[PDB]
Amino acid sequence: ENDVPAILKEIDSLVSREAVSAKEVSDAAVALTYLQVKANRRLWGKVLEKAGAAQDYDAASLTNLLWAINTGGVEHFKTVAELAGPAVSLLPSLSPVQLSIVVEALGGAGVKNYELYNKASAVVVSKIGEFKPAEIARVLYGVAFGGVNDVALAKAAGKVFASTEVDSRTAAQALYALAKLGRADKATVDALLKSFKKGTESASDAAAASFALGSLSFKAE
Amino acid sequence: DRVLSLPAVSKNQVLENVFHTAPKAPVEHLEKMVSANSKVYDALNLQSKRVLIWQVKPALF
Repeated sequence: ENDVPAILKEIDSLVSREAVSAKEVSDAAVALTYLQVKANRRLWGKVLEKAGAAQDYDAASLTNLLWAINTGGVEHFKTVAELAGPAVSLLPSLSPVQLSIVVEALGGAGVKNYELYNKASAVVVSKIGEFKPAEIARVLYGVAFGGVNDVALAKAAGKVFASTEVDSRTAAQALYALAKLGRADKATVDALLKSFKKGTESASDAAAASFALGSLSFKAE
Repeated sequence: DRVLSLPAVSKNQVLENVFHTAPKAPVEHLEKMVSANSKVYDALNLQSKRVLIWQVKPALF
């Protein structure tokens, strides 16, 4: 009654039929990260085959898919970069918590879409109180790793990181985004280095703030 | 001249004007469309041994 490989075979038969919609391919991907299925690559490949084939996309299934691609650590540039087509079409339709997930997923994959990050930064610099500071670091990680040197966002992000104290995972994403932009504004880095005293539950953000400091050469804290 | 009272059109010229074209067989449409749909089966089925689905939309392993 608790079967992980027998539920992988029932996900495998869900995405191997002929007309898988957007919601069924999104939730098959969400179920593969919560189950932590790095060992089975073909089952992750059958999901991203149907993720490019799916033609409907609402705001909810696109962000559940792109969360599962980014969190699961699954990389396919052709599939993810063509999911930026739904994203620029659903861009006013997205919640601010949903727009932070698509830009952090399309940015972290390296999707070169200047029309996406221009309009997705314009909704952060227009509605900046609407965005939680964890959602500003997600957009900042996206626009930086998507190849856009948008310093109009990097200034508006620093005004939030000095006004609200942020999470350790929020700050280390914001440090990693500023390290690729190569900015090293000590008025903003030191506002994010005070978030690393409550302890860090992940090693992956202590390692990423480590990388982001040395790339700007601040010092170890 | 009794031969000029016979019908001048031959028995040959009747048989070549009555049976002018070789008629189309009933099974000729079956065995020509079946051999052409056996190529629709082969390329496009997902149970055929020579499907095009792996050389048209390759895979993701």
